[PDB]
Amino acid sequence: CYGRSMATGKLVDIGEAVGIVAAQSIGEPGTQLTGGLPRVQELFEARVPRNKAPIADVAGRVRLEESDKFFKITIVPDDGGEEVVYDKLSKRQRLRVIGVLSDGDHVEVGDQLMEGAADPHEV
Amino acid sequence: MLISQRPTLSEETVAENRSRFVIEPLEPGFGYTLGNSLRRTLLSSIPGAAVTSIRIDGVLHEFTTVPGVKEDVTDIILNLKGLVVSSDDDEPVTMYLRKQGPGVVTAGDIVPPAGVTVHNPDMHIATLNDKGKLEVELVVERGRGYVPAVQNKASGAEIGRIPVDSIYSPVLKVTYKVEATRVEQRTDFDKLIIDVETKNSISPRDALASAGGTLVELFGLARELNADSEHIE
Amino acid sequence: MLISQRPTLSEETVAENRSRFVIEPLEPGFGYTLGNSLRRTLLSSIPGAAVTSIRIDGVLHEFTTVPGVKEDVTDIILNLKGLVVSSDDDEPVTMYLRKQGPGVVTAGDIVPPAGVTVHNPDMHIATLNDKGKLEVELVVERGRGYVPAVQNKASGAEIGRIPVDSIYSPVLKVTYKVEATQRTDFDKLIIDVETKNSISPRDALASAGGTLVELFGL
Amino acid sequence: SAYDTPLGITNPPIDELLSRASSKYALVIYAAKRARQINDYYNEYVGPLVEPGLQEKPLSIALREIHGDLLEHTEG
Amino acid sequence: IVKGENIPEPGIPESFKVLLKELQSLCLNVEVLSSDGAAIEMR
Amino acid sequence: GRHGNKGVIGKILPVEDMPFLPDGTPVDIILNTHGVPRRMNIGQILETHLGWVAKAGWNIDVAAGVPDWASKLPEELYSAPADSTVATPVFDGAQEGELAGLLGSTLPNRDGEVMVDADGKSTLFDGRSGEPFPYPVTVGYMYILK
Amino acid sequence: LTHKRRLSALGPGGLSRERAGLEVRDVHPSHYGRMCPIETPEGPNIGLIGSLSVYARVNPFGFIETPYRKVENGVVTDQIDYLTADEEDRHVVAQANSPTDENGRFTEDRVMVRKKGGEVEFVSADQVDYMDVSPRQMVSVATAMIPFLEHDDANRALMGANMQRQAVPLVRSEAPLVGTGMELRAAIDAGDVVVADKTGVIEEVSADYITVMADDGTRQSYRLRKFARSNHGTCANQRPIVDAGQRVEAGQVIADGPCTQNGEMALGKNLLVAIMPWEGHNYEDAIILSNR
Amino acid sequence: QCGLPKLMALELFKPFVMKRLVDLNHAQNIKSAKRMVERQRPQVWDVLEEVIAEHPVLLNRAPTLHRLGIQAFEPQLVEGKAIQLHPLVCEAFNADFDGDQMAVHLPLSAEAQAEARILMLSSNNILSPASGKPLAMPRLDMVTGLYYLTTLVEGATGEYQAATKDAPEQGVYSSPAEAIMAMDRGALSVRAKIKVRLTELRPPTDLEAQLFENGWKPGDAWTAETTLGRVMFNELLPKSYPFVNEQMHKKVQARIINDLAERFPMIVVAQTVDKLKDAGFYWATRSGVTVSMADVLVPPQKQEILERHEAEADAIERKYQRGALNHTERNESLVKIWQDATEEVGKALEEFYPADNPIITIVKSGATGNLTQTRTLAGMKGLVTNPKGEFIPRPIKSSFREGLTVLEYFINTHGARKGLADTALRTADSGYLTRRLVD
Amino acid sequence: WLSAASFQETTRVLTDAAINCRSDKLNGLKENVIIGKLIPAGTGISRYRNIQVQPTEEARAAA
Ligand SMILES: [Mg+2]
Repeated sequence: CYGRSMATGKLVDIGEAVGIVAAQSIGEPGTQLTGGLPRVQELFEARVPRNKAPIADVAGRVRLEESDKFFKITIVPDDGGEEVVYDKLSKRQRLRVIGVLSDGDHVEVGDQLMEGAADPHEV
Repeated sequence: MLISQRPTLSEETVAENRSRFVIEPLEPGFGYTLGNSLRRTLLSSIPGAAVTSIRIDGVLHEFTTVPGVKEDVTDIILNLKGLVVSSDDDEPVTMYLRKQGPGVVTAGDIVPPAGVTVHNPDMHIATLNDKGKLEVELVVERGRGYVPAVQNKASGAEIGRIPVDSIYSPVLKVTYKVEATRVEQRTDFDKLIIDVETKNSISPRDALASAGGTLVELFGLARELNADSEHIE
Repeated sequence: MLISQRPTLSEETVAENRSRFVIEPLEPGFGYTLGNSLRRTLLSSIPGAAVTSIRIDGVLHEFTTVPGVKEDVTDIILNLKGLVVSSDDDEPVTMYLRKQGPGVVTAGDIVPPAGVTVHNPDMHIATLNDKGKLEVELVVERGRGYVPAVQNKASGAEIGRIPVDSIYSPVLKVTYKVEATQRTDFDKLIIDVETKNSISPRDALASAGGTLVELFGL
Repeated sequence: SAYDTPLGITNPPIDELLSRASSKYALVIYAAKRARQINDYYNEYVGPLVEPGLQEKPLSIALREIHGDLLEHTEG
Repeated sequence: IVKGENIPEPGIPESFKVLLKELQSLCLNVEVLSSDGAAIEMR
Repeated sequence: GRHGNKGVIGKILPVEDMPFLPDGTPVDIILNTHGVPRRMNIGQILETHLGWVAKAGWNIDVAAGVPDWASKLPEELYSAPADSTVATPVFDGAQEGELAGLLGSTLPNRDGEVMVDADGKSTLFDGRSGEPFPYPVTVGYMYILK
Repeated sequence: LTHKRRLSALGPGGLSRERAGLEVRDVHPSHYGRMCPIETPEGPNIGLIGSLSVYARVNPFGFIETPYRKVENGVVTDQIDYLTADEEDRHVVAQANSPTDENGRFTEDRVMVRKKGGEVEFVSADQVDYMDVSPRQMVSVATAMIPFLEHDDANRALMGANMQRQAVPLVRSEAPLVGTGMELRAAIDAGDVVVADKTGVIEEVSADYITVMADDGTRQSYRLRKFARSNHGTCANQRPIVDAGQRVEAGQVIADGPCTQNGEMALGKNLLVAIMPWEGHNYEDAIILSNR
Repeated sequence: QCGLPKLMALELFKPFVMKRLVDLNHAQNIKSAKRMVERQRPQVWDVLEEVIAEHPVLLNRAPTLHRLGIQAFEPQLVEGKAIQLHPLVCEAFNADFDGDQMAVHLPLSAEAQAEARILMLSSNNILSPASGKPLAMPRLDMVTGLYYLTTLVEGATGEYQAATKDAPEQGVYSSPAEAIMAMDRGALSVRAKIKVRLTELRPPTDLEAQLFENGWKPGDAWTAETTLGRVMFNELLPKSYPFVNEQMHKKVQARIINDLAERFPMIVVAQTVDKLKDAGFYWATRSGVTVSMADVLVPPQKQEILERHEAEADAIERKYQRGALNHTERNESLVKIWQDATEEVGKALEEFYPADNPIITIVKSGATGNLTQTRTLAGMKGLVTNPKGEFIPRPIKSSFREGLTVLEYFINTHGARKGLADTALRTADSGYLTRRLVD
Repeated sequence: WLSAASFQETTRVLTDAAINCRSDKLNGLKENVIIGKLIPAGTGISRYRNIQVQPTEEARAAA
């Protein structure tokens, strides 16, 4: 399951402690990380993202609406079941890209609705 | 004045052609000082006979080719550059190689004039296609070092005259390195490793002593000035 | 195409301390390897002619001053480094220097024993005033190269002796150059040898060759 | 294979040693115990199954022994 | 090393013995148990 | 040096085998070329050139007139003897134009030959093999602290 | 000399090294001519420690002032007025080097100026009030000692200043072949050099002491520090640069200090340098030396 | 191997030698042995070399980031008080010779020495155990040394022609040993285009099938066209390896050494790289790479380009001076005007530099440096950031070649310091992350 | 529990451990480091450290 040892170039040996090696392989370049160590730390610590971005709750076409200062996204499920609404999306975050999401685009169960960092707990 | 202890000269034999030589210990920094002069004395200074110019029958204004042989003009010249024969003439002598019919020519088919002796008969020269003949003249003059092909005057009047790069000296490759001894009786002393690949004319030991003498007497020009100051033996 | 006109080494003169030397002819691609082979040996193995230790009555070590002398003992040792001496040797021999009253001390004021000489008496050692008195003996040994001061804990010396770094190098500055001999080109190199006046460029190049000749063997 | 000639610690080559044991870790205990075994003899008791070098260190010996397949081992 | 014998097997680090003592001084009862026989004494 | 360039002494060679100028004058320090370009300390190369200027002296540039570069302008600086010391206050120092003009100047070692060109380079001879180094190398005098 | 003149934000009555953020470490526009921006520690003291600038001067109330030359109607006077940071935000500071005209006045059509932003601007000679006393007002003493400073990135310059104060006195103490202004005045103001306070002539010169007979009829003598051990173990040895007969003037330099030669700071030696890479010996910042 | 200061070695091994010189009768009892080592009587040195032989030691440099920060070597007694570190392990240790120090540790028990020789030995750890890429691979000097070796120069000395009419080809050599005799004389250039017969090297794949295909060239002779250096380069690779015949960038060197690890034992790669080192240095010095105010070139188009955007700036600034322009837009516009010009000067600069210049060769070969770096040296350093983190619309028009100005310099440090402060807290946080990953 | 204590929030950890009356099996490698045991990884794993070595009877013959 682990696969080849990057050092030997062959199947990993049975003694190898790959956790420590993973820890070091990840942290060593951290000095070169200038969207950086804060984002990395954000991921490994599983905190809710800096600017939360919503993910599709279900599959269906998307109805886009622009309020004043906000965005409204509604997913009409292919069920077709209960419509699913995403209430106030600050226009500062814009939207994710396929190009940029537009009214009528289809969406699968996991897709990211807006540029940002999806809450890992939510996914 | 000077006494020091102690240098010695030993040799590891890699092949009948090749030998490695090492001198231990030197006094720092004498490795760099002499070693580069030795690579030169063996390479450029040793008397030996080599081919100078050649002309083939049937090649005059043609660029490269020889009907009846798979080897072309260029391939045969460098094929011939490897010919090793010690000549006693001191003046250019023309040997002759003439052969016909299907067959493979070798350095044994060439008839040396009296005083020139070919040291590598098995040497391959050309492959003769079915029903073919080859005629070649070879100019062999003594010399030293490596003298690139000379067009002087230049090749000039002679039509079909091909000057060739002449490897005059027996030793075709040499290199040196420097390492340090010792166990701290002598700490960081220099050890010189010299790598000599030789042609069958002379052995490595012969080419070393030849360099030794040509270099020793060479420096006699300076020692004759006084002889007062000296060193250890 | 053997060209044998045996190498010719002819001397020259430029100044009294240095003289050019020329050797012709030589096979192509030589003078460099042959020139540097002499320069390397000249800048190192020419024997001397150097001062090992020194003793000054008043001072027990290098780091004090002397009454009335302008230079501290360490800045005086530095000056005495520039001494260019020469000795028939063998075995160590002590020189002597004593000067009183104002003036300026120089190498001329050094009284050498029988069999040694000081070749730049013009050299400034220390400047003394009415109270200044300098009594110092110097030990000249013979050798070659650069030998760092031998500490008297390693030697058998007592607390008084000041060991000093010793430079035995008759030769001062050395260079060379070559000029080929067009086809048929040979090589002729000229070497420029300068000495400190402890020996002539002739005698040193003789030393180098003599030292360089004995080394090549087979 | 021509790798030229290994000097000192690099002889014998790991690769030729790793064919004599399951992993690099096994190779360590393999040679390691044999070395403690040799040193005892100079005062288990057996070996130097190979011809000792002049001053050769027991660990260096045990590695040569392993290279020549002069000993077998059983993993735990 | 001075007798050229084999290097012996290691013992317990003194710092660890100290840690147990420092935890005891906090009213933390720290026992080192074997597979059994239960409590081992550091001494 | 004063520019932030630092390093340990990795080796010290017999004065016999060192890059040495045509005079037979050995160089004291050999600094690696690679550390220089990426560190933005290039001032250390300037003072390496000026260092050679100040050590060897120089002349104008006159007559007939004063050249275009000196016009902005070195004053009484037209000539300095060998070994004279220079001062380039930080934010008004010597300027690139003025360096080149000075870089050619002045012989001799002793003999009338010149040891450095208008590029601040010279042909060094390897004191090891005795043969020259194939390309012209930058030489000069740098101020380095212990 | 830089240890005095150091100003640090740590200590009792000030913030701790750990708590203070990078806003205090950044250089402010008002540091100009007061606190040298190019000089601070590389460690995690960066920006908390700095050295007072060359012409900077402290106010009786504790605010740093910088010298300026006031300009009126496109003409820079000889009036030199020391202004605090508050009164500098009040006016327009002309650039130190702007072309000078005959008896002096604005030559260049327009003037380089600093605003109260501080935000730089280009306006004609019309609106200026004060001008800079000279370049390197912003620079500190050690910084002002880097030849060709303007060509080196602030990163390597900082390292360069720090390492000058890291050098050690040599026995010989040779002065820099290519220098800057400060070497002269930084050595005398350091106090490690022997200066004469009255014009006169030298009665005696010994390694131990130097006496001068003033024109005043008074007699001054100076005992020389000899092989004195310094705080960190360097050598404070001094040497006389004068001879018995010599005439001398007030404020002149009688004897050299540990790092000085003939009155100017000598922190090192002038060496013949070759910038070629050499046989993998000087590599990765390593250096090779002549056994000389 | 590693250079170990003999004084340091003596103390490290003290109990070992104390035994040895009691075994040999140098000292009668252990007490005498101890004094013999302390006073450093000359007999001990020969003894030290005995005990230290094939007895490994661990070398560490702090901070230790990956396990490669500790490696075992074979100690060699060295004069002086410094430590001689192989130049190919700098990468792993991140070792600067600016005065870094390193710790030495002496493994004692048989198991510890085994772990050193087998697990941690220098030559068995080559590839990074993260990306698998090679680490000990040549770098810096060794790049430019080989890059120069393998490069091909149009119209160099001895260039094969090939001859026509009255002359044969003229660019051909009996053997590689001949092209050397030609190179030592002024005839041949190492970077020349000549073709040669090679008995002892191995041709490529395609040219292998067409020439032999029986078949192979174990002792056989064959001819290809390459630079003399490219020949000597391939003499460094294993005899079994095919003939590459390229000029070696760093990446090209990475390709090959990556390939040696897949197809060959480690010992082979260990020795191959050792040979790349020796060659790369010899030719890095013969490379003729230096730096000079002269070798720093500036594009002449910089002036016009500079004043070209000066108008666009003062005009867009003229549009803001008119009052219509949005202040944030005018400043923002100055960013785009100047940011763009910085590329043109980069484009213009790159276009100016002859390909053999020493400054560009360093960056081209991948040894060290950037173009962004060589853009600030000559041309323009470009826009810089205020401490607030924004972009100061005032560009630095000068480059560090012409020198910056009082205000140009004061502005640069504004940002340049904030970066050097970051580098401080980037190791403090990165290490705090690594400690959590590890746990 | 001693692995957690050495990591962070030592006081919080020790207090919860003493109340839960926690027993640490000393399986992990950090625990074995603290007490000086052989970490259960690499050469310290059972299969490797229990290796038994003897020369082949064929080898002993050649002596
Ligand atoms: Mg460092």
